[PDB]
Amino acid sequence: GVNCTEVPNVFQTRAGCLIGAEHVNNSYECDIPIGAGICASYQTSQSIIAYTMSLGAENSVAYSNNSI
Amino acid sequence: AIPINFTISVTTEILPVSMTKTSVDCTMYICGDSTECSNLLLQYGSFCTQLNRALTGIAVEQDKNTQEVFAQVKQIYKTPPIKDFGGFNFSQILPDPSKPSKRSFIEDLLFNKVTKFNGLTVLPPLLTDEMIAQYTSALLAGTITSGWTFGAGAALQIPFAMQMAYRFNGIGVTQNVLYENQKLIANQFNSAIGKIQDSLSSTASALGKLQDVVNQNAQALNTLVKQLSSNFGAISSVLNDILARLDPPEAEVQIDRLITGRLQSLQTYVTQQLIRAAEIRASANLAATKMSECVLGQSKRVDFCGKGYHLMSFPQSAPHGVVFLHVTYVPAQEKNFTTAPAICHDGKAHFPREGVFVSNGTHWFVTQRNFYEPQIITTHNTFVSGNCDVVIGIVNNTVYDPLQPELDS
Amino acid sequence: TLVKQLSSNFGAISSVLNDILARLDPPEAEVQIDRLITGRLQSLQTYVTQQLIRAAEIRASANLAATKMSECVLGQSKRVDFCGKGYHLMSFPQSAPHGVVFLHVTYVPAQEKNFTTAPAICHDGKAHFPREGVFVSNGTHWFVTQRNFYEPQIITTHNTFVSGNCDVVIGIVNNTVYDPLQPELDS
Amino acid sequence: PPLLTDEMIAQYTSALLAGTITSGWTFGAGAALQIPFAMQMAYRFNGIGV
Amino acid sequence: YEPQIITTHNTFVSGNCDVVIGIVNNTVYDPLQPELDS
Ligand SMILES: *[C@@H]1O[C@H](CO)[C@@H](O[C@@H]2O[C@H](CO)[C@@H](O)[C@H](O)[C@H]2NC(C)=O)[C@H](O)[C@H]1NC(C)=O
Ligand SMILES: *[C@@H]1O[C@H](CO)[C@@H](O[C@@H]2O[C@H](CO)[C@@H](O)[C@H](O)[C@H]2NC(C)=O)[C@H](O)[C@H]1NC(C)=O
Ligand SMILES: *[C@@H]1O[C@H](CO)[C@@H](O[C@@H]2O[C@H](CO)[C@@H](O)[C@H](O)[C@H]2NC(C)=O)[C@H](O)[C@H]1NC(C)=O
Ligand SMILES: *[C@@H]1O[C@H](CO)[C@@H](O[C@@H]2O[C@H](CO)[C@@H](O)[C@H](O)[C@H]2NC(C)=O)[C@H](O)[C@H]1NC(C)=O
Ligand SMILES: *[C@@H]1O[C@H](CO)[C@@H](O[C@@H]2O[C@H](CO)[C@@H](O)[C@H](O)[C@H]2NC(C)=O)[C@H](O)[C@H]1NC(C)=O
Ligand SMILES: *[C@@H]1O[C@H](CO)[C@@H](O[C@@H]2O[C@H](CO)[C@@H](O)[C@H](O)[C@H]2NC(C)=O)[C@H](O)[C@H]1NC(C)=O
Ligand SMILES: *[C@@H]1O[C@H](CO)[C@@H](O[C@@H]2O[C@H](CO)[C@@H](O)[C@H](O)[C@H]2NC(C)=O)[C@H](O)[C@H]1NC(C)=O
Ligand SMILES: *[C@@H]1O[C@H](CO)[C@@H](O[C@@H]2O[C@H](CO)[C@@H](O)[C@H](O)[C@H]2NC(C)=O)[C@H](O)[C@H]1NC(C)=O
Ligand SMILES: *[C@@H]1O[C@H](CO)[C@@H](O[C@@H]2O[C@H](CO)[C@@H](O)[C@H](O)[C@H]2NC(C)=O)[C@H](O)[C@H]1NC(C)=O
Ligand SMILES: *[C@@H]1O[C@H](CO)[C@@H](O)[C@H](O)[C@H]1NC(C)=O
Ligand SMILES: *[C@@H]1O[C@H](CO)[C@@H](O)[C@H](O)[C@H]1NC(C)=O
Ligand SMILES: *[C@@H]1O[C@H](CO)[C@@H](O)[C@H](O)[C@H]1NC(C)=O
Ligand SMILES: *[C@@H]1O[C@H](CO)[C@@H](O)[C@H](O)[C@H]1NC(C)=O
Repeated sequence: GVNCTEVPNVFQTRAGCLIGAEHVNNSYECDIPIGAGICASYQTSQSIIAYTMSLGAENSVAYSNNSI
Repeated sequence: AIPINFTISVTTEILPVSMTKTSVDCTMYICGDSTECSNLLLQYGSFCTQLNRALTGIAVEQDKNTQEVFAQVKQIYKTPPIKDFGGFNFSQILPDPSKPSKRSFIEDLLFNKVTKFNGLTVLPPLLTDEMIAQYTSALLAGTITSGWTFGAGAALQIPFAMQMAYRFNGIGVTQNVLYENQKLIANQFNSAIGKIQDSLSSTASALGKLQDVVNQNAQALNTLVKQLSSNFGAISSVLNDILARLDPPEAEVQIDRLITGRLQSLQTYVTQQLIRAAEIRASANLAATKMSECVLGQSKRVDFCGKGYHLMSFPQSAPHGVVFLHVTYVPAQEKNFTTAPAICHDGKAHFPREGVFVSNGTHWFVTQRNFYEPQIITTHNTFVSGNCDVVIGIVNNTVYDPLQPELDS
Repeated sequence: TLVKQLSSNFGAISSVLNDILARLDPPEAEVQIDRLITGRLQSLQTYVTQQLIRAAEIRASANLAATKMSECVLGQSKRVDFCGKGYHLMSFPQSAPHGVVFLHVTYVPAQEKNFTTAPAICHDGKAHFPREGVFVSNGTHWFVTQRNFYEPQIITTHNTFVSGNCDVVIGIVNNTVYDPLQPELDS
Repeated sequence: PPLLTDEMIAQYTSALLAGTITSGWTFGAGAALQIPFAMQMAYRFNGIGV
Repeated sequence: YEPQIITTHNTFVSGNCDVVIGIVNNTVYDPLQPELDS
């Protein structure tokens, strides 16, 4: 939880600052473990994108006291 | 002996699942930016490289544990916003959005009950305890809405009352008993969950089992750090003074015993820290098994999953561990009866098919096993084989025929 | 790694014992070879201990494999999600170098069509319950079916039982129940 | 010296045996509910498909 | 081993005869019929 302004692109994590990834705003069932929720991948012009992980698809099931 | 009456009972259960992922480095612990020491160590064997190896191995092992135990789902189900679950009222264990993170009340209690210079860092876990809570909320909504069908695949909704009827049917208590006693069982469930609440909030620290992992690890780290203060036979403990006092050709000597002592301390530390995790992951595998067998289904294996006959289980998180709630069926008020193996009628014995033959003193009756529900003796629930002589011990009675009087119409 | 440790001095004069033999035979040979022996002895010991721990690991996995063999193979398990994923039908073993490879054959239902259910069907004041499986409706004709595969049948006394009142139970429906004995009694 | 004393362990094994002789499995879920042995063995046999 | 006669109280009815593999005839007994004497 320390500041990478002390280092001799740029991001910040609860584990440190990784230098190079374009930080994005969508979430994928993600490959590489970085830390505390941030996790990277090589995708698309193309580069490394480090981004918030997402635990999975959302399927809220319909429920009713007389269905089956 | 047979029971008249029964209680639903709710038990808590605790489990360690992982521990904080420390990582302590070679060159800093031993001597920390004293290139004289570094040049003295570089020609020792490849010890501390492979120490670092082992320790980072433990560290990745922890998140392997957490993902095996919690990611036993594949999606994110969430509960429908009309809480018409037929009397049963889980509102204490489902989430509440206006709690700051998506914890829940019992989760938040569990959280509020339980509480640098030397190259030794603490990595952060790879799942955020928020995400852990989101999994457990998914598991709750799953095993509640969809029945237990989602053990196999695509969840298949089914109303809760039907589901608990099926749960009963899986321990040999025919369906009706639930429907006839729904309100009572619901009130029992509710008061039990509330007792769990008020207990845990006013309990002793009886989450102690999670306490021990953390206390052990932290005291070991205290020993490792403190060890730096011992002279180990040299001129002085502080390496920045040994370097800055003696000449080099003299220095090598006094640094030698210091290096060997600190190395041996570091090796003892890592050797114990290996066994710590080598038993934690045994507990973690046990937790994974309990999660899947209990939550995503039902366990006919007596007393694997909280005692009494078993009905349902709900999971909850905890800091570096998991906490199950077990919902079981137990008989309380029993009563006397007198029985016999078989009923000789008209020169043929009869045996019952599911339940026992039971008397109140004058007549005889057939009942299911675990909850008294008397019935008459009919050809339907019994079956015959041979005379009534061989079967050792027997009592006479009359078997009524459900066909003759209707036939005699 | 163990073998590589023979190429290190551990703070002596060399990384071979023969050279120190050549150079200096009297006591200083002791005060040097001391270090070779100490270091090499550690290296051996610290190989043995972590080998011992790894052995513990493999024994744990071996005992899991034993239980899995003698539950999934020689029988049919009902521990859920033990032998695979989904309801369990069968398994076959195969043998890979230093390990075993299980093929689990499981049965999983995929297509899902929904209907409407009900706990019981009151009649003449008495309430029938199913013997197994739920009641179900395509809208008008209540059919009773096993919980795990849609094949409907006509509701009958022979696949139900009785509880002679329909008021304490919550959420009943009404419908005629068929009776096979009456038409065969019409003769 | 060990905490439980082998005489005490003998008492537990005697008890845990008397229970299973007299009341079947039931005393693992609650209070013992008596059945006569022969009938209990018959119900075990029913439990394994015979 | 415990032979019994084949009746309605130990067999159920599913569908047609000509789709299952290796079926056989034999006479199912219907113990209602002997009592169906009236
Ligand atoms: C389910 O149980 C909860 C547990 O408290 C009940 O919550 C109360 O709801 C009333 C609303 O009538 C509030 O005024 C109270 O503050 C709530 N808490 C308590 C301790 O009373 C809830 O009513 C129950 N039923 C439902 C449908 O949620
Ligand atoms: C079976 O047990 C339950 C609880 O264990 C009993 O429920 C309560 O019984 C008392 C005793 O008369 C009543 O005053 C309460 O009103 C009951 N609870 C509720 C929610 O109604 C139940 O009465 C017992 N029944 C028998 C036949 O023993
Ligand atoms: C035991 O069960 C029998 C069966 O119900 C009870 O006998 C009933 O007694 C009442 C009057 O006491 C009669 O009106 C009923 O017709 C009887 N039933 C039958 C089927 O004949 C009996 O009361 C119960 N208790 C005892 C101590 O025998
Ligand atoms: C249990 O044992 C008793 C023995 O007292 C049996 O009582 C029967 O009647 C008298 C008892 O004074 C004896 O002479 C009989 O030989 C006993 N019969 C048998 C078969 O033992 C009682 O019947 C026994 N219980 C059962 C179910 O057989
Ligand atoms: C099964 O579930 C689906 C999902 O809720 C229901 O689908 C809708 O039902 C309404 C009412 O008939 C239709 O008007 C919609 O067109 C359906 N949606 C789709 C996407 O087809 C369906 O009704 C449920 N089954 C029953 C019998 O109600
Ligand atoms: C199952 O849930 C539905 C959803 O509301 C309940 O529907 C109501 O049922 C009552 C009586 O059957 C009607 O008077 C209401 O008009 C229904 N609601 C609406 C919005 O039309 C239904 O009652 C629930 N089942 C049971 C057994 O209570
Ligand atoms: C289901 O069918 C039965 C068969 O006629 C009927 O039951 C009536 O239910 C009402 C509801 O209170 C009673 O007032 C009547 O006395 C019952 N019998 C008759 C002959 O009407 C009714 O058509 C249906 N019941 C319900 C609850 O829908
Ligand atoms: C069971 O196996 C036997 C052995 O192969 C089968 O016997 C053959 O049956 C066909 C019927 O189409 C005949 O044409 C052959 O001549 C039979 N074999 C011999 C050697 O005679 C038998 O068919 C199998 N069971 C069933 C139901 O087909
Ligand atoms: C089982 O019995 C049926 C009827 O009893 C047999 O059906 C025969 O089918 C043939 C067609 O090849 C007809 O010519 C006959 O008239 C039918 N009846 C009889 C009594 O033969 C059927 O063949 C029998 N199955 C076997 C394997 O023998
Ligand atoms: C370090 O980072 C935190 C989080 O962004 C920030 O609040 C703090 O001001 C930073 N410190 C410095 C010295 O910039
Ligand atoms: C961050 O999210 C916002 C949401 O509107 C989006 O517009 C923006 O492009 C995202 N940032 C990047 C770098 O994509
Ligand atoms: C039981 O009933 C049969 C039927 O007639 C009778 O012969 C026999 O004596 C009865 N048993 C006793 C002990 O009376
Ligand atoms: C329900 O199924 C029966 C088949 O037995 C059919 O004849 C009837 O039309 C069906 N009803 C609806 C509403 O689909």
